[PDB]
Amino acid sequence: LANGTVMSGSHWGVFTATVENGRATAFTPWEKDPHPSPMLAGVLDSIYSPTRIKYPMVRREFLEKGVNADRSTRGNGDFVRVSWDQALDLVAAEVKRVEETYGPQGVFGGSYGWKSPGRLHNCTTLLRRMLTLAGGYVNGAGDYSTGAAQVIMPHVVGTLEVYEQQTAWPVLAENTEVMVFWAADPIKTSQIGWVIPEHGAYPGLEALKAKGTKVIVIDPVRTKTVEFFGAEHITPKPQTDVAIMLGMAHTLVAEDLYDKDFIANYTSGFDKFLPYLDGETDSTPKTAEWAEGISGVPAETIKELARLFESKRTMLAAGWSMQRMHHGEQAHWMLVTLASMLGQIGLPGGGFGLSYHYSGGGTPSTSGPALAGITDGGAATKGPEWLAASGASVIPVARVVDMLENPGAEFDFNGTRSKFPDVKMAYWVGGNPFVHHQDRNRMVKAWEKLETFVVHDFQWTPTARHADIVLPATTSYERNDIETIGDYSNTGILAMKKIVEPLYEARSDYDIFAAVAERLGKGKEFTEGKDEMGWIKSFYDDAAKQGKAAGVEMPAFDAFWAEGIVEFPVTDGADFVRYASFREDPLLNPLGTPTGLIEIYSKNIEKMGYDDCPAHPTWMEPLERLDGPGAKYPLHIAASHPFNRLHSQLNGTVLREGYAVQGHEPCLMHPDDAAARGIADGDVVRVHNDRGQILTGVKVTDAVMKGVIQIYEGGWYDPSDVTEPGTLDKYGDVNVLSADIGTSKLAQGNCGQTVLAEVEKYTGPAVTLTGFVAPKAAE
Ligand SMILES: NC1=NC(=O)C2=N[C@H]3C(S)=C(S)[C@@H](COP(=O)(O)OP(=O)(O)OC[C@H]4O[C@@H](n5cnc6c(=O)[nH]c(N)nc65)[C@H](O)[C@@H]4O)O[C@H]3NC2=N1
Ligand SMILES: NC1=NC(=O)C2=N[C@H]3C(S)=C(S)[C@@H](COP(=O)(O)OP(=O)(O)OC[C@H]4O[C@@H](n5cnc6c(=O)[nH]c(N)nc65)[C@H](O)[C@@H]4O)O[C@H]3NC2=N1
Repeated sequence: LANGTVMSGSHWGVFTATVENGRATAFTPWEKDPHPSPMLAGVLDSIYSPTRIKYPMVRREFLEKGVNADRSTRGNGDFVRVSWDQALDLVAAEVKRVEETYGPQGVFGGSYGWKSPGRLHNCTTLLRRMLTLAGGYVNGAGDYSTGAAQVIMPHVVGTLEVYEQQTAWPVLAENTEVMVFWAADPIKTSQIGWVIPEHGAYPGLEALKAKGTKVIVIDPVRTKTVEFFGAEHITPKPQTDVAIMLGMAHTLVAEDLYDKDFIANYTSGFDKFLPYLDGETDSTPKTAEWAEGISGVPAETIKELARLFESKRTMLAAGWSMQRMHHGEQAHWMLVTLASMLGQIGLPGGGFGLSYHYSGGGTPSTSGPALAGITDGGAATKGPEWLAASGASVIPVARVVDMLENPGAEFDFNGTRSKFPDVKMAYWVGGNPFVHHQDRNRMVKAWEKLETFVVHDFQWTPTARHADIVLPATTSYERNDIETIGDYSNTGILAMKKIVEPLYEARSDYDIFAAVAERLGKGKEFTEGKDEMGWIKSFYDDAAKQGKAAGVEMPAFDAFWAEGIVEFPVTDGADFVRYASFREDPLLNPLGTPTGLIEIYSKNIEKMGYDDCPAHPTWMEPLERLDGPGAKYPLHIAASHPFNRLHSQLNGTVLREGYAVQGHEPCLMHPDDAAARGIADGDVVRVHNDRGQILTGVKVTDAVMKGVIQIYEGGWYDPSDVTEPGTLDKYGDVNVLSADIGTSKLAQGNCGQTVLAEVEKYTGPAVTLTGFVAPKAAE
């Protein structure tokens, strides 16, 4: 049995594993990581925990009755263990049956999810590679993170903006005087990366503090970002940020402070927005006092902030929770409108940035080459012959339950109309929709429309528990791969070396899909005649050739593999100022909008005629909001990202012991809200509204503002009885309480943070948690 050390990486960073007798026993952070995540110990434990999936399983009802199975019992744990050969034969026959019977519109292959990094073992791209060979599939578009912002930005500034490099951290340290974290908690959300993280935000944040820059945080919760800086903390009622921004803009106009020259030369449509702001159009001037009545933030604080931003070099760093809500498109559109009025866009240290809290945005980029990986093949095909009727081949990701309930119905998206396809099977890998999607009770019933549901994962999540066919995948630590370090920085390239042998009967997603492609008669087309190391070497060799051209020297493949990593040099990346060339000469360097300027009023959006997405930033009432007129429930739930998980990942590990309260997901509650209900620290409470009910464990703190409770997304849904409609969730999946609606007709984004509920001390019968041990038949 092996003894020794091996270096690899993950969504949480680079590390060295210690192996003793063939088992990994410690993960130690990379010596060059400036700020390792405390979640690394849970990553190691996820390889071996009680919920690791050991064998291929088929739901007993599905095995016995196929398409005639009773579909309401999915999730009760009644599984049968089968051999790999039987399982692969069944999956392959079901994929082919559905493709022949219903066409490519019958298979949903969107499979949204965070999976693991790795250019070769990219389970979702491998899924689409196989489905392409099978005849086609319906895909998803956009994502759950910036579903609204990524669609409105191209109409305002011309590009996506949210996933683009920010003005560099060192430029901010030398030039910014006031830094604003608006609906952003960079300390919390910078621990992970899509590719391997370099944790570049931490040194950037430390340099701002050492310089004594004034930091302001606008967030209903007193986060570690607030605590690290001793920041001035503004706490708006959730979903009222647009009203605050309008009251700031109104103040800048009334006191005649705003930058008229910036507005005149770099923007379009401000004259059509002004009348709205002043109340000429609706008899309601959007003053600081009007904003105070909606948001609860004192009118004079709103005014002082507006003056301060106008007089100092200010960076408006905004996060994404405020656009993960009804009418989310207005939040960042109004933010950019406010930034335009301040006139600092394109100056070193000023303007705005939408990715300082995500994957190291602002960390200086190197001059290295880009690494490429396996593809789904669609780019070199001639896929399905598609046409309306059968419906759209792509849907906005968060409309997956609407699609299932309304096959053939039309939906709007960014100015076009499309039809939902009639899906009969879904194949999910690397994602956990029975945790990540909204309105769980609705989704549970809608899922009965699917004949067949196949899932691959290495943990028994609620999604795998609901499958008809469950196949055990390996982790990244049981295979070899290659990946970039740094989504924006491109710090280097890492060899993700195998640490231990595959556990139990687990197989990589690549091997499972290759075996399904082989039964479809298309094995060589899937594999390309290459094995694991052959694929990895060809990605490396391609990057090395690109590197050569550009003057970046890289070692041959085997020398790179022996070292385990290659790092690239930073040339001018540390001086990058976003929008500087636009500011310097807007005629030579225009934005990619219809006018070539920042569009405060959009004629294009005006033509779409959407009632829920007007042609300029607008305050509109959401479905439900804290203290809204006629609101039924009293507390807003901040259903934000978990500090000690990556969404649902790591919930079934030893780290859960450090935050669970009586075994359940924690609920943070203000002392006065607790006292009014007779709730004490540590009590189990029932959190409920008209869509669902869950149990959580309370931690009483004044870190959350009064009227707000914090229950993070990601908890593993553990239903008392899958056949009972609206059954109680014993663990605390906050998406049992959210509503499943689009942000607007423009983007159709999810509204996972538009949530109100009531809380009461739980006094019902004691409950047994069953989500963190495998189903009995899977032991
Ligand atoms: N540790 C960690 N775990 C993760 O699961 C994780 N997920 C990653 C992903 S996939 C993404 S897309 C990014 C998401 O990054 P994003 O900015 O969406 O993160 P959230 O945790 O949803 O919200 C950030 C802050 O917004 C505050 N907030 C909520 N509602 C409001 C509001 O109405 N107004 C204001 N002003 N603030 C509000 C919350 O209290 C929270 O502190 O995080 C990434 N980083 C992650 N880190
Ligand atoms: N209410 C609410 N508020 C929110 O703020 C919120 N955030 C949204 C956001 S921004 C996103 S990005 C989504 C995230 O939702 P997402 O489904 O991406 O969440 P994860 O828990 O990372 O699911 C990843 C799954 O892939 C598995 N996996 C990892 N590697 C592999 C592999 O190699 N092979 C296979 N077969 N499986 C693998 C993991 O074990 C895990 O179960 O949540 C969204 N949901 C949200 N809801």
